Amino acid sequence: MEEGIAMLQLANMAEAALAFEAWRRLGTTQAENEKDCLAIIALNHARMLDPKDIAVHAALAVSHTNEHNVGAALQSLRSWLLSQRDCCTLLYAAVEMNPNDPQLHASLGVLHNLSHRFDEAAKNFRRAVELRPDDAHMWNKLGATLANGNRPQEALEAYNRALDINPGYVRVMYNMAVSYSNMAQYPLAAKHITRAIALQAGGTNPQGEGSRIATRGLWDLLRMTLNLMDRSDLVEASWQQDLTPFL
Amino acid sequence: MVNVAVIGAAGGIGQSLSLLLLRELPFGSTLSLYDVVGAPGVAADLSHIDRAGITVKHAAGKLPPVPRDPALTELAEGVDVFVIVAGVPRDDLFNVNAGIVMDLVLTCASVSPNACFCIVTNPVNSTTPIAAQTLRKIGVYNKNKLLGVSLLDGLRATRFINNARHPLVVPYVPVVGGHSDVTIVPLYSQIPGPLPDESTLKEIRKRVQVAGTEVVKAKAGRGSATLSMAEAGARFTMHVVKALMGLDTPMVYAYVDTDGEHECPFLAMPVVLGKNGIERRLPIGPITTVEKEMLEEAVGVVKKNIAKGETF
Amino acid sequence: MVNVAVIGAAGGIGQSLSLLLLRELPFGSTLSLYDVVGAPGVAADLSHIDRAGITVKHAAGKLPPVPRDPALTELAEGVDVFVIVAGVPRDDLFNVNAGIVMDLVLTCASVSPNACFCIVTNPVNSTTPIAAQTLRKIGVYNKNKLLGVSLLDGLRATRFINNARHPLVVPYVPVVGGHSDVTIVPLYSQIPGPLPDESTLKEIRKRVQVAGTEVVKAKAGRGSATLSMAEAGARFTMHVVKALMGLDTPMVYAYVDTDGEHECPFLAMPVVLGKNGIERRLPIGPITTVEKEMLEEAVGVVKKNIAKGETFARS
Amino acid sequence: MVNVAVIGAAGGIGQSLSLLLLRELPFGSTLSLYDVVGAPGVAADLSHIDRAGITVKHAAGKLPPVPRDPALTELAEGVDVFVIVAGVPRDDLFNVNAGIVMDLVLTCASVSPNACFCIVTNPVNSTTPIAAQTLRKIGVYNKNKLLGVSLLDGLRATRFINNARHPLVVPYVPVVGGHSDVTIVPLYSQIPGPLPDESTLKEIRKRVQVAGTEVVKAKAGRGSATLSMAEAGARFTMHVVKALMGLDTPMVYAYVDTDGEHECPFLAMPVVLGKNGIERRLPIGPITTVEKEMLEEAVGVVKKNIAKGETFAR
Amino acid sequence: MVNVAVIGAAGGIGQSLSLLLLRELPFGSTLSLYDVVGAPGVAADLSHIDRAGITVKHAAGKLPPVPRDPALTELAEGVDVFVIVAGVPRDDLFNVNAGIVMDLVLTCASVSPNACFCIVTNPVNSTTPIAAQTLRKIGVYNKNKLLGVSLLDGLRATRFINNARHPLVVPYVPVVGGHSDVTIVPLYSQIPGPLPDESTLKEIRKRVQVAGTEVVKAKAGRGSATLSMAEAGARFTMHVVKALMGLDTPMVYAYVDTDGEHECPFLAMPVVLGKNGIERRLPIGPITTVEKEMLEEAVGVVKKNIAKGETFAR
Repeated sequence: MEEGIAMLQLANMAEAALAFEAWRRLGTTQAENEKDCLAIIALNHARMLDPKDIAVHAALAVSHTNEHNVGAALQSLRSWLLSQRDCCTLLYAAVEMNPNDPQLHASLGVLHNLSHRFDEAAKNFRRAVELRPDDAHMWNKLGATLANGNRPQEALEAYNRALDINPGYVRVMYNMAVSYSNMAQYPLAAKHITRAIALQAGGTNPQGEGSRIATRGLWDLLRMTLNLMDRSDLVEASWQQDLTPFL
Repeated sequence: MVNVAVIGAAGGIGQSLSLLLLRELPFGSTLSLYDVVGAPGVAADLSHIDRAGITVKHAAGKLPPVPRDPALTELAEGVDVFVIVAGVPRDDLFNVNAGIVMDLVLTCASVSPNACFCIVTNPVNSTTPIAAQTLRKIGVYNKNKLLGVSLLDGLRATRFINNARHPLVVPYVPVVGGHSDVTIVPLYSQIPGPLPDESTLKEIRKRVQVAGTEVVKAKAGRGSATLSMAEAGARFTMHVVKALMGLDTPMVYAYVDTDGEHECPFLAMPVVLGKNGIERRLPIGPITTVEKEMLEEAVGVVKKNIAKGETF
Repeated sequence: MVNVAVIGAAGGIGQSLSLLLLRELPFGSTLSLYDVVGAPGVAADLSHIDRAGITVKHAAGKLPPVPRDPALTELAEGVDVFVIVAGVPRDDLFNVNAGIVMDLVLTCASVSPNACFCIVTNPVNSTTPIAAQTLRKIGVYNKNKLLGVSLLDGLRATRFINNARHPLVVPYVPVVGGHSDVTIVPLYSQIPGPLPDESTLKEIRKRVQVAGTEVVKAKAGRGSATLSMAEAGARFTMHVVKALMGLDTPMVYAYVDTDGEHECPFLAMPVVLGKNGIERRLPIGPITTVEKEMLEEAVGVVKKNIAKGETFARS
Repeated sequence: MVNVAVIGAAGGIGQSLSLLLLRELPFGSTLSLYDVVGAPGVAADLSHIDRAGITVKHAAGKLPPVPRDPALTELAEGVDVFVIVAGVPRDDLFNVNAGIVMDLVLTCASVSPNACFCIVTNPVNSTTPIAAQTLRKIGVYNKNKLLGVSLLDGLRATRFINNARHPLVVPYVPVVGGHSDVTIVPLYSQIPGPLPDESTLKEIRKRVQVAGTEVVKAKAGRGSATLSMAEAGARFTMHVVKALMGLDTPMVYAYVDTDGEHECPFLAMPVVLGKNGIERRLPIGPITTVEKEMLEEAVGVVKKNIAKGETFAR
Repeated sequence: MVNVAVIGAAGGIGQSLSLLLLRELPFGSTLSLYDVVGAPGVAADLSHIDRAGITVKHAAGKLPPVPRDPALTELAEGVDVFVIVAGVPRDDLFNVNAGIVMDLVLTCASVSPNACFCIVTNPVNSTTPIAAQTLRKIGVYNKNKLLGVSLLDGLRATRFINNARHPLVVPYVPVVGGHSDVTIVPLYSQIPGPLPDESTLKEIRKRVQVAGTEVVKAKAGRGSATLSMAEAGARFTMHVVKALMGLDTPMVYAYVDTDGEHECPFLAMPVVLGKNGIERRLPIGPITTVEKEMLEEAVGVVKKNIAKGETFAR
């Protein structure tokens, strides 16, 4: 508990999550290491422990939107709204009641992201981050919205300034690698993927089945990125999951 | 005795495609339909047409889409041909269509790995390689059993050359390259009869290349060409079905995977269909110098499209 | 050469009807599509299908519906077959469909009085007499060149009896009476084969009677049967076109004018199509005691339907 | 893939039957031709028609005919449908035809016992029971896949009724009974549309009954009806082939065995074809009084015809 | 709407051609059949087939042939297309066939001057100019309304090339030049797809130039290929009939007259059919070196064949 809280401030999460309200913190942490399955399981445990928690519902909605589960995300958003297109009407009514709520704007952006209406999501996320420019997760969501909405100009104004806020965010390296692949910038994209893999491994180097499953996606992305730049030697070494030659 | 599953049957293209396929499928076959919304209303619309010897199956959709839908898993059992026609009605048109194509192929190929996949979704240069990568991920992939429908280009080229050479009429026109604005190369040299003229055949080639924009502009930006695409998809599906039964060995032009052969991994080249998918991949053949320049220019764009599809 | 004009060709039914016609019209024919909204869009969609030998024309209307559209008078010149399929997607629907059918027939028949009219809009027992009243008002009415498309009841009856009697298949099933709900009288007695059983033919007949609302129930009230109606209309138009050029003499069941014969003036009985439209009115034939009362009730309702249509058309 | 063998393919009927079968057979099928003389010529003649997807085989005959010739035994391997069109070009005719048909059926059925036999020769009423007796003697007799072609009477009746009732056209006419002059009964009563007045429908039934002799009289006693018989045989064989492949379930009228139903062992009644030969035998249906008398006399004659047919084969 | 007359309908080719025309002619057409002997017995053989909408007329000529038969004069009235299939089964054949063609065309064209003529008599290269000269002497000639049927060479070439390359099929193969032995020049370089190498294509071209004699050899000199020519004549007649009433505008290869174009007056160039006969005469197109040499060899023979025909025509 105390060790996890103290460690999480130094922009490292693998050690903190390995150490593990506790369910909520564990799940919110696991959402930041491309471990959406374990994060969702922990969030469900927290919700069955306490449905009233609003951060739990927000994290569940974010994870479900990341998982392309529209119904689960809508249900989580409705639960979050009730804890304090018809769901769209409820969100609009809540926004009209309190037009200065960063959580409301973040929820609107999340709702617009999985509805493929990226423009309104970008507007709401810019408004939300303007309200609170000290939250790394809000700039995280905004940068993800911009990247998924094509045209990854602004390498990033935050989310890579959320890096100045939270340097250890693995989802940073993931989205920067994706955006660099969008502009055919493969070398530094692979460098970012390797940095994310190293951050995931940490110092204790967990060897759990879930951790390996989660890192398999990033390893596959790295292998795909190496194919386009004919690096067969690195592809062959990638099968051993040895990041030392990559580093 | 084939099962033909039309995925996305309640859309604009899918309804007409299902109506056309109901009247042409052989006696003793079944029609399988699926969509997220509106599939029951089409299934209990095509079941009132008499059509002795054909059964109509369907699977209902679900609440806002969930990955790996159980209804699709139930319906896609024992299916011989898959017709992937689903998507949203410029650049945002690719990612939304790619996600659902990945999901659909992942759901269908797990229960029926030895089936044929015909891709009718839109960014055709980009979704066929995506459908191949998601198949490779599962562990099953037959290069002879994955085809990209690009018959609309041939239909348009045949129509446009027949109008300029009446009463001389040809049944088909070879079209190679891709399925986009500048990647469509109509080979008017390889057809019988005297060609009209240069500086006039160029206009016809350009019209073939940018013919899709004309329909969109005519509709005041309210839709696309659904009847033509439905006709082309029905024709290609009928060709594949007839070839699988041993009742024909057609020669068709499809966006297939060039096994070796051309340096571009996913060019559109003439192929010969058979009981096991693709039997022979024919070479492009002799072309003139203008067609050579057009093909050389289009190959690079096709390579860029393949790379963009395979990265995501 | 035959010129087939589809009125309301950019709707839900007209689009598939137009697509099906293009693939089956004989070599050397033309297609003339018309609609208030969406005519050019559907016209420059079938023009890209190869189909050598067939030309496609069109004429767009005006967003505010204007009576006697100037575009329709230009399009309707030199047309042999008119396929009137145009209606909004019980008493609130007839009052809005009958007026547009009236106007369309009046506009089309003022320049091509010798064409044949096929009515595909739905209050059938009530829009075929309205068209007859309009044609009589114009000054030129031909009872042999006005047909109501009631072929959809044949497909349903054939499909249901084929499902019930597999593998013994019958090409068609006679259907007389009317069209709407209880005026449909399938005659399974006069088809070859050992009919299944009584108390089972009853439910098949009832299902044929109310098969239209089943589609709407399965569609959550969001529409109606739009794919089978297109197929039935296309098949009937093919029969009329083929008989018009002398390539066939088919026997069909259509909601037509009953000159003499049956007491009901607009029943649906078998006819033989020819060079001039209708050339032979055939009697219904032998009928069992069960079907006799069904036909009595059918004609009893059809008389009221025709009376309502005529009263509207004469207001 | 189906294999159709036309025995006696080099005759007058056989050549036209082979031509129509080649033009109509489905893609991927094969055509087998056999005759004691003339088979190589017709086999080489039909091989030059393009007809992509169809292969043509043949087996030459022999010296003056011998029983169970090895050429037919070699050719009859893996054959699905046997179309037997073989006969001399009125009791000696029956005797010779029965003698050749018995040997032909014995030879073909000994290598492919699960094949469909379509007897197209003329004394159908006496050759179909003879074929049944031969198949029973071998030990493999299937009553569901032994057909006697009697479509020519149906075509004649349809043509005459369509000529009488123009422009009212019907696709087919039910014909029951046998395949001789007095044994065939057209059932005009169960046909859609108003039939013409009586004393005119009788002169049509009589014409259908004696239609075979009209062709012979027109030919000045030189031959017989070969084009129409070939067309009828081709249509029936196409129906059988399509039913065996699973692409149709057609209702046909054929001279078949009657297990139950009619008291006549070998009446001609409507049937439904399928993947296994005969699937359902339908009843004759309601008939009028005069048609009932005609059926009574036809059954009486068919009794003697069947008795004569089975007497020879013993 | 159309009237088709088959001259010599009781022979070996005419019988099958008449059967195939009856099975494929459109609704509302009439079939006229004429022959010196056997026409009564062929007419009352296709009239027993239902084929609703088709009327089968006929006319019989006196057994001792006479110039200007009064029976053929009556049948020739109202005919839209004539099919000349009358030939007795080398010069001892040419003289009699030329006389027969001369007499028949003179009789038919005197009543129906605006009808298409399709010559199916064996020496096509020498008998088409004979018909042209007869028409010229009568006083009415239409270069677009006189065609010589040479589709059998195309069928043979397509069949052989499909047998050689069969993962794959092609719908047709261009054949130019003429019809007899070395007068046939297949063009395999104009068909889509890879070709089966040289020194095998040579053998294929030689076989197309020889396959006519192969059938005769297989028949031990008894006869020739009747079914193949019957099918080819039926297909060409169907093409002409459909194009005559505006139901098609096909492109076919036929032995037609060249009003310019090629230096040979009667080459077998491709043409496009229409409502008035020949609508467009397309050029031969690009050919390889060996095909050019073969065409140059063939044209010289065509020249002397035409000269012999026009010399016999006096």
